[PDB]
Amino acid sequence: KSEKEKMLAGHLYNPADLELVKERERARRLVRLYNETLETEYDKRTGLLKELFGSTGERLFIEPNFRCDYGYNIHVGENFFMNFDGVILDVCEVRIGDHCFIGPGVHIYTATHPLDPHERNSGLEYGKPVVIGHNVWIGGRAVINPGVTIGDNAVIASGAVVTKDVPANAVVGGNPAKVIKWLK
Amino acid sequence: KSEKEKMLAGHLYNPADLELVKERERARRLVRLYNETLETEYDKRTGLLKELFGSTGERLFIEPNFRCDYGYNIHVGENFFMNFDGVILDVCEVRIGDHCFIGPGVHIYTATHPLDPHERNSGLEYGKPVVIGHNVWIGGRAVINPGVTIGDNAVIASGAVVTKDVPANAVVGGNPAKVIKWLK
Amino acid sequence: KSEKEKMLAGHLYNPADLELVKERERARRLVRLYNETLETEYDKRTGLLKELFGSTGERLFIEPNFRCDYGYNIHVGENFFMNFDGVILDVCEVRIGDHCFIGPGVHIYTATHPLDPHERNSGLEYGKPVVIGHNVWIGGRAVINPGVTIGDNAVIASGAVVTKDVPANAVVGGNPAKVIKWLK
Repeated sequence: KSEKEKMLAGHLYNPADLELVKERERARRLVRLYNETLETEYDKRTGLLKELFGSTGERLFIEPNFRCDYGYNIHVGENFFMNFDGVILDVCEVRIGDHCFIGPGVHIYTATHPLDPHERNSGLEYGKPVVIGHNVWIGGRAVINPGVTIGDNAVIASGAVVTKDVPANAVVGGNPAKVIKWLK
Repeated sequence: KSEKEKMLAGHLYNPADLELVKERERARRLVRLYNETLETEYDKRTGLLKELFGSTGERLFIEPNFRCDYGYNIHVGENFFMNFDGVILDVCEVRIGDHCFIGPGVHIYTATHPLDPHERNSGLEYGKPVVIGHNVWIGGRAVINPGVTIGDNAVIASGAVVTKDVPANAVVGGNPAKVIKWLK
Repeated sequence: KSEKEKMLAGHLYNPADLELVKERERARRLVRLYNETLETEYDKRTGLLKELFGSTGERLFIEPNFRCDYGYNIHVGENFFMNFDGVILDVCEVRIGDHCFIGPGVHIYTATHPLDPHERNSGLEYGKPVVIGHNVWIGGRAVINPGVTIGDNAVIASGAVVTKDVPANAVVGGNPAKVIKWLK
């Protein structure tokens, strides 16, 4: 299989692969055009995001700066909002539900390395997809790690570092994040 | 009450309100002009901030990038310094005393959402002000949450997530931050 | 002893020193040029980094935006990689070995203030060097504090706030970070 096929499937892959490199340059190009848009260019922003992302709802809004790796692995639901200076390393799929509110400086990662140093120095990496449900609030400066599923109506406290699955209707905070409050 | 009056009073309000939208655009405009200034343009930087913020002392300096929501809700004391890549969501007042040193990547939030998903989905938000005393050091990458007061001479360790009031002369650290020692 | 000599030696120094302000301006100029480079301008980026940093290996790559204080205090080994939106406050030396992987939003600090409220209000600062071994993975959004040394083959979990030395072959995580796993 190609490096891109391995990447998308969650297997070890070489990022220096020519096809993957070109796709990263294309994401970076669209992100650069996005980050240069004036604060009143709403339609132009919407247009750029729908071209960047794999799929969207009717509307979405993101404050510059924004960063991502590929673009096409990000799928967001209706009425998506992400505040200033976010980063989504979408080596694998990032799938987000409807009515997501994401605060500023939020980082969502699918990209990872082997823990063993010889395995890591091979220069092979992989990814684990991230799934975020409907009606999720992600507090500012939270970090969502690869492989994490967040249930519907979950609240992520600001600054929380989420290393495991978050149950639906739960509030999590801390590092590593733990359930603090059950909503019902 | 206008939506702006409800916002400033800590009441639920609609950020889509036309007046608030214009005010947010005007703030992003000034922030855009600021973030584009050269590293040598000290006087232009000062004037931009004194127009952006509600009040200042004689001298202040902020390393780009900087981000805020309204600008006019930010009040800083003498010799204010904020290092690279700060965010202040100033839906309500953010009042900071004299001789503050704020490290890079620091986020201060006054904006918040209802916890209930349906109430949150209404689009209505609210805020709680943040008050920071004199001679405070906020270490790099700290998060200061809505409604928090930080006493005079307090130190916020780098990376601390501050969820509750910080006593004067206390050092706090962790997520959630706790008092780790006392000063002076 | 000039303010620069005291800065480098780890003593109290005044950052407003004219020589230091010039050096800080020079660094920001080079950083501004770097951050404006296109995603396809690999050779331009390499040249700029090799001009900005104190020493490098043959190959290195950093995703904009990047921030630093002086540049010349940063020394990186072979195949250095740093992802989006990193900050390195290099008031004192930051020495990093070969094959380092640094995630996005990583902050490495050498700059610090007196904790004592009287001393800090002098406005004088100091620094403590940071040393990072070979084959280290620093997870995105990690914070590395002044005077910390990280041993060879160590892994810093995403979001970890590192306040003390990390042993070779350890995985650390949390805030303050602690050893969570041993590799060797």
